Amino acid sequence: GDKICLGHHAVSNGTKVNTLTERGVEVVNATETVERTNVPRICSKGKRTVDLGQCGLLGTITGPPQCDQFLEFSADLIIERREGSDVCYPGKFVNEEALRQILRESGGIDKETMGFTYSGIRTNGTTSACRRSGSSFYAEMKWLLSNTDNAAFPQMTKSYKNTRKDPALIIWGIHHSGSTTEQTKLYGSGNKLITVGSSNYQQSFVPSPGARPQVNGQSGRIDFHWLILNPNDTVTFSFNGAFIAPDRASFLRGKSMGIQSEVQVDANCEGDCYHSGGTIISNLPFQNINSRAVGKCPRYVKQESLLLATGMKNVPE
Amino acid sequence: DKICLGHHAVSNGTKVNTLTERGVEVVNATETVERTNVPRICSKGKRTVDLGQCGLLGTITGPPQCDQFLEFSADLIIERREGSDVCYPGKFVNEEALRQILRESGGIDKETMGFTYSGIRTNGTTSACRRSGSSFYAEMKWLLSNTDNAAFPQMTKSYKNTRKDPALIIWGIHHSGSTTEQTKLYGSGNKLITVGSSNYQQSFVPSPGARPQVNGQSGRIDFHWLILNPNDTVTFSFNGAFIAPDRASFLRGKSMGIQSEVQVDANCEGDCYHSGGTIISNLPFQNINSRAVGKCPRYVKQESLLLATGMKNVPE
Amino acid sequence: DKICLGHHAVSNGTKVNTLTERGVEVVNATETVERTNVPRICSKGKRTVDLGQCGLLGTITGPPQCDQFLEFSADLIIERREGSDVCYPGKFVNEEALRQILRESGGIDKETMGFTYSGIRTNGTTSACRRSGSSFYAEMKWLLSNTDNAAFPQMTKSYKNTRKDPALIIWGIHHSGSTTEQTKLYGSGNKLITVGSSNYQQSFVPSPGARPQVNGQSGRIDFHWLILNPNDTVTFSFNGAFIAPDRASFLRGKSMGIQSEVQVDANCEGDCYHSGGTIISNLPFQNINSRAVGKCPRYVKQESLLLATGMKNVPE
Amino acid sequence: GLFGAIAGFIENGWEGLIDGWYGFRHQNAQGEGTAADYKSTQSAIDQITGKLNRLIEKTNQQFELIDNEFTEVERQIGNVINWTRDSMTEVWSYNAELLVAMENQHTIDLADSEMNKLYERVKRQLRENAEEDGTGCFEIFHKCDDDCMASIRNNTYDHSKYREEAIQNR
Amino acid sequence: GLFGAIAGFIENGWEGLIDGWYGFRHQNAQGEGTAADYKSTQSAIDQITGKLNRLIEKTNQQFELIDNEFTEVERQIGNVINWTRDSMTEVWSYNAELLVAMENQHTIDLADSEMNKLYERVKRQLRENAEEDGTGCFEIFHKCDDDCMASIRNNTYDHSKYREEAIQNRI
Amino acid sequence: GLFGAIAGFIENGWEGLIDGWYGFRHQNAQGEGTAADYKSTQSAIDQITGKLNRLIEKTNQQFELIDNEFTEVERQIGNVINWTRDSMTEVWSYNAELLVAMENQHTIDLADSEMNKLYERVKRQLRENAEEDGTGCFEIFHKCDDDCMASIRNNTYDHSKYREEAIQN
Ligand SMILES: *[C@@H]1O[C@H](CO)[C@@H](O[C@@H]2O[C@H](CO)[C@@H](O)[C@H](O)[C@H]2NC(C)=O)[C@H](O)[C@H]1NC(C)=O
Ligand SMILES: *[C@@H]1O[C@H](CO)[C@@H](O)[C@H](O)[C@H]1NC(C)=O
Ligand SMILES: *[C@@H]1O[C@H](CO)[C@@H](O)[C@H](O)[C@H]1NC(C)=O
Ligand SMILES: *[C@@H]1O[C@H](CO)[C@@H](O)[C@H](O)[C@H]1NC(C)=O
Ligand SMILES: *[C@@H]1O[C@H](CO)[C@@H](O)[C@H](O)[C@H]1NC(C)=O
Ligand SMILES: *[C@@H]1O[C@H](CO)[C@@H](O)[C@H](O)[C@H]1NC(C)=O
Ligand SMILES: *[C@@H]1O[C@H](CO)[C@@H](O)[C@H](O)[C@H]1NC(C)=O
Ligand SMILES: *[C@@H]1O[C@H](CO)[C@@H](O)[C@H](O)[C@H]1NC(C)=O
Ligand SMILES: *[C@@H]1O[C@H](CO)[C@@H](O)[C@H](O)[C@H]1NC(C)=O
Ligand SMILES: *[C@@H]1O[C@H](CO)[C@@H](O)[C@H](O)[C@H]1NC(C)=O
Ligand SMILES: *[C@@H]1O[C@H](CO)[C@@H](O)[C@H](O)[C@H]1NC(C)=O
Ligand SMILES: *[C@H]1O[C@H](CO)[C@@H](O)[C@H](O)[C@H]1NC(C)=O
Repeated sequence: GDKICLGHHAVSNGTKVNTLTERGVEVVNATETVERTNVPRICSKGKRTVDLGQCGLLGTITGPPQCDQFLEFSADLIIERREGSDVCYPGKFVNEEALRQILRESGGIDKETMGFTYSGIRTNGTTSACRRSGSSFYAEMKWLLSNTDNAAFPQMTKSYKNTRKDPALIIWGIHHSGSTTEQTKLYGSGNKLITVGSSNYQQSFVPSPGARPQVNGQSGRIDFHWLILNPNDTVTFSFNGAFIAPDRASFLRGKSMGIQSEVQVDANCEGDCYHSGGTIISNLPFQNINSRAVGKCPRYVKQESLLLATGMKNVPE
Repeated sequence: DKICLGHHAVSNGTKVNTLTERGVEVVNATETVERTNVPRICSKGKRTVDLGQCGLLGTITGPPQCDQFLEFSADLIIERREGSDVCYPGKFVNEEALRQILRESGGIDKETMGFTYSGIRTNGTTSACRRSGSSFYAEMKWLLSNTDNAAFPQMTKSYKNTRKDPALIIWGIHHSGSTTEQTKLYGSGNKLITVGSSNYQQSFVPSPGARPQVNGQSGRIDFHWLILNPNDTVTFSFNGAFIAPDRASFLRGKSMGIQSEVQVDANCEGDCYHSGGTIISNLPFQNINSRAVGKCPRYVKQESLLLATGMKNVPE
Repeated sequence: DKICLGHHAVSNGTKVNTLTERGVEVVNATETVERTNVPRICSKGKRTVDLGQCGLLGTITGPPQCDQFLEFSADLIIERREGSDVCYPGKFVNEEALRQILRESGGIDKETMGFTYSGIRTNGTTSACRRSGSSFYAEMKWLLSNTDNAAFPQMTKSYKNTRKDPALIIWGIHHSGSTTEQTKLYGSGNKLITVGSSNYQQSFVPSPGARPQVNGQSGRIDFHWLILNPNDTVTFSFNGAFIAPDRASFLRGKSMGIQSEVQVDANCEGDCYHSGGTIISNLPFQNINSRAVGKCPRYVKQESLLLATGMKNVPE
Repeated sequence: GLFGAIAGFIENGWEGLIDGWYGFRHQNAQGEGTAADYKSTQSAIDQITGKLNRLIEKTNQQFELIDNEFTEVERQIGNVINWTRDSMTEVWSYNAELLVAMENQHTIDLADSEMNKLYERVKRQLRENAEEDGTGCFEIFHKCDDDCMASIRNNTYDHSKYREEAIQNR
Repeated sequence: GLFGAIAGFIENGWEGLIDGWYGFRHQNAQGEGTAADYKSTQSAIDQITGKLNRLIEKTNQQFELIDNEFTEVERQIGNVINWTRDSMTEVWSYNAELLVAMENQHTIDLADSEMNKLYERVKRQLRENAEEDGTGCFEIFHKCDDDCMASIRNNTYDHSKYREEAIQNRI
Repeated sequence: GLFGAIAGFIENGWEGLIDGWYGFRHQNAQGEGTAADYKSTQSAIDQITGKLNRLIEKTNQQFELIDNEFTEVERQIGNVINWTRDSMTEVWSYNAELLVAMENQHTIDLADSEMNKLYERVKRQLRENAEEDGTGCFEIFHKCDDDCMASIRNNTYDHSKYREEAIQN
């Protein structure tokens, strides 16, 4: 008698996958679902990239010499480096990380004058710690000094209204002198007090002059503070010394992504997911490369591999 | 000759998605993501307090706008954008934690702290809290030297929480508009306030000096707060610049607090709120507002996800 | 003549849930949520240190209660509710972050900071830390002026972390009970302490003045801390009111820290702990305590979720 | 598509069949008659409703504001709150689209299954007195009247009553 | 319910059948005999165990306290910690109930499937020498003895040995 | 293993069958011939691709740094950030392994299903002119030539043309 037989295909060496029900069941063809391949570069093709180099992101606001090329940049993608420094004259930013986070997503910054002018004080205090050609200072700030050494610094009030349509970023510094003598030399004697107010902000500051070790040959410190001024609100500063005034306000330009990286930039590859050691370029839904990747990333998972069957149960002889 | 079995079908069915295919037409399908907002606060059956011009934190200290809310009860507390915590200019230190406590309080019940005072004033007022002429925070006492420039004595006041639930305690530090003004109010010399309990310990120095005028005042008051556990004692010590609490607050029970821009409606029943109304729905998910609170469907990205309730639809 | 195949069945099976129906009886089913607590801390095979009356933060500064814990080793650290960080009254600034570092430390190993001092006292004590008569924190030195009222010199001390792992550094600011007392201890005039490294920069001014007595003391000490990276240097500068560290701390390895109210048991093996004991289980989920730590089944709302291990049960 | 019935070897469905999901269309001497099956229509519907009641469930779980739409919270904790909330939106959105895709697969295959359970049952009833043509039909190899149909429908049709008759005719 | 076998056209199960999930009950000249199938019982059980081993798994993942039961943390960070922990409890609870419902669906339908694989196989063995009555039974149209049953059981029953016999016996 | 076809009553697959997943091997008078079925091969492949396109999807969802690899953030918020990120990694890892296990179950059973749909269909074509032997084969009870095979393949084989012939046998 005659016969006809139907049947399915098979290959000699298939791949093991996992099921609800069994482990390492061989199938005909299977495909990988977890990204394991890194590109050891920052793939920036088609993106306005600013690599901050020796400039610290926070420096772009206040303007130490090493940030001179970055006072007014534009970017879709901002790259911080480990050598980056925010500061010439020793000091710190209060609430630095929140500020970095704002700046990373800013699209870059556009600077506008605060329109302050000053009577019967100095405006041009400098230091050998910010070297441009001889002593200088933060480019966006003014070190306000008594008219002569020891002189009384007047009670001052300066105010600024955000007339633009977007929120403004406002910085100022408090100077902590290396000695009490130095304070009174710069600003005259007596208690100093700085206040800063708006409709959503209210704080006051007293310098603490006195001895710190020398850092960059300075015993004083400057502490920067900041705030966002909403359209149509006004900042008011009041102060009788020890106050580092802003000369320019900063406006955020648009939208961007900020990353910290240790690797070269590459304008030839296209990527949207970044970490310190490169770019994750992939279509897969998951990745096991770096749990701290940012951008538009496959989700990070523990497992090194998860294979998705694309074939049937594979049966040989 | 024959009998044939078969299934039903409709002429225009609905597209859904499967593990396997996209936009496969089925007979009947149903929506699973809520897209419909009710542009009102649905408060039927709930004890509602809508704070209006009163700021939640005002309920504690008691500026004139909050006079009707010093001792309220609520299941549902509604904050408004016009709400103000303050008459005399100043801020609350750690305001958001305090808001969060107050929103879930079920309202507050006030008890006297039982302080009395010798050989000082107790009744300092300001034209910034207007009741009929100058007044002050209703729950606080502005403590002043007996006469202008006089020495304010070193004082200690302490309060024990003898009730069975934790007490909320407030006080303020006054930052005068000038040093002169400080010494006028409190006498000359360094001022120091300390506040201690078994789980708390902090000290405060005022910073007198020039601020712009806000509500015609150059000084500022800063409020600070703590929770006093049943049976613990707060102790304040101070030689001026100190705004004393007259009453402690006790939380009444349980409530929900929301911030809203829309009217209240006691006719519709809802348990999921956002600034723009109520989400009333049985569906498991919602695409209306990622910040909704209460008992809400889970927020999702997608505008729509249809669940098949029918079979494969195959027409002629 | 006939042959019939068929499946087994039991007279009383168990209800489970499916995608499709609720309470469908099956032959055999198994539980998936842990409900069973072991009211003890299962520490078999683990180097355990139970801190008792010593507070975790005490192990750093060294009040008398913590004398046996200045230099411990552990895989598992047990805090108790009676634990106390402090002899002389005061607090740690940023205490919780410091607890969190200490809990996972594997214990601590102490190294001298190599400070020596000229023309001051080094041996200030207090009746609040009792060893045999007045004493002080064992890892700290209370620096005093040479005689009462004398000027305390402007000092600078610095320490470089030359080891290969990060060092924990602690110091305190003393707030005296009165201004007289401050000047008695440290001489008159403004006091300022600064503390710098490459990743740290802060300055401190004491606030002398009246606090209630706690343990018969009106002054307070506030402890502050930092991590010093290998090869970095801390520098302290100060002209009084400064409590100096004598020893830095190095983290030993890795550990788990838990807070508990129950006994230790070195007979049972467990890797998931909470304040009321150990969760010992293979099941993927648990309904015992949402705050368990270690390697734990995931916490869920439900008291029970049964997994069918049998077939659909149909009886006579 | 799992079982082969719906959109498989049955060519399509009947837009005239208002009163059920599954039913019968017959042709014999007397006339042509249609009536929908209850026992299996009920059966599927019941599994669909049992799906629904599971999802149209309400979470008894309450959440409060950690956030502030009127005075923004400080920016660092603001950013942690937002990042977490966005991470949950990812999880829920994935869960939502997954649950719905999967339930749909299953609902469709639930339907294929019940059809192909009506079939295989009727087939079993008729033993050897008819044949699978393969478009979801049985050619009956004996004359049969409209009270013979109903006995197939409500499951009483006796085979060894018409056996011999229908067998020579094969 | 998927395949129609269990709780479908088989009316019920046999509470006397201790030594398997699936088996045989026969009636012939000699007597009545019951014995449970190994090959397919083993098969199902193995798929159940394989489910279990996947869930009774232990997570190697460690978590520490961010929280403090003895001195409460500051209230704002306390509230964020609580809100996140509550959000995770939502996710896990949903995942838990969903996983278990789904596995159960599948476990039940796994069983329907294996029955209806015993059936369709035996059917295939007997070719044309018997008939589907439709309650999970085969009426054999030839006399057969208890060594003929065993040969169906352990899968050796030859058809073209009893073909003609059972064929006229269908008319 | 759901339907019984693949790795069930069919003993194995054919390593020579390059041009499909499912097909035919016949034996008659003329010779022996093999050709793979298109309609059902296409069918399965299409359901697999439809799975893939759903997963090889890209999330349009952007995340930024809350964290700092260069100067560590303050330690308490650092610990909260880490605990949350670790909690998310648990959720995703569980989701990942689950999704893949489940898709695989379904892909395998998708295949069992389509085989056992080829079968049951051909069976239906041949009516009473052949028999289920039970290893995925039909013994034809009439002589048949290679143009008779093709008519089974492309679904035209008429039964009542060979009915009587194949019956006495
Ligand atoms: C507020 O309280 C003070 C303190 O008791 C009031 O008392 C007056 O004090 C003066 C001298 O300090 C005494 O001669 C009287 O006993 C008080 N005067 C009067 C008219 O009663 C003080 O008057 C109060 N101020 C206001 C505006 O009510
Ligand atoms: C195997 O699977 C991959 C991924 O789907 C696919 O691109 C490839 O074409 C397949 N190869 C074969 C020989 O089936
Ligand atoms: C800075 O400005 C002061 C005050 O106008 C001026 O007199 C002084 O010479 C300036 N110093 C330098 C170095 O330009
Ligand atoms: C902004 O505020 C000013 C003064 O407070 C008011 O007159 C007006 O409403 C606003 N002006 C503009 C240009 O937005
Ligand atoms: C379609 O689905 C809805 C939602 O479950 C159901 O209530 C309704 O009865 C269905 N409509 C029809 C016409 O069958
Ligand atoms: C309050 O304090 C006492 C004495 O310290 C303590 O023992 C007791 O538990 C408390 N009293 C009440 C009524 O709770
Ligand atoms: C502490 O040290 C000083 C400095 O030498 C010493 O003279 C003094 O007596 C000491 N005090 C005690 C109680 O040992
Ligand atoms: C630390 O830095 C110093 C700079 O004097 C250098 O000599 C040394 O190599 C460094 N030590 C280590 C252990 O890295
Ligand atoms: C966080 O996102 C919300 C919308 O969900 C936005 O309105 C708010 O301004 C954001 N907060 C911060 C701190 O960026
Ligand atoms: C958070 O929840 C815990 C219980 O999980 C509760 O005991 C604690 O008081 C809560 N903390 C805050 C800050 O609300
Ligand atoms: C948190 O985890 C990251 C990476 O997962 C680690 O590198 C970092 O040191 C940790 N931060 C803290 C504060 O423990
Ligand atoms: C359920 O009881 C059965 C039937 O006797 C037994 O085999 C099994 O041990 C039980 N289930 C589990 C998961 O142990």
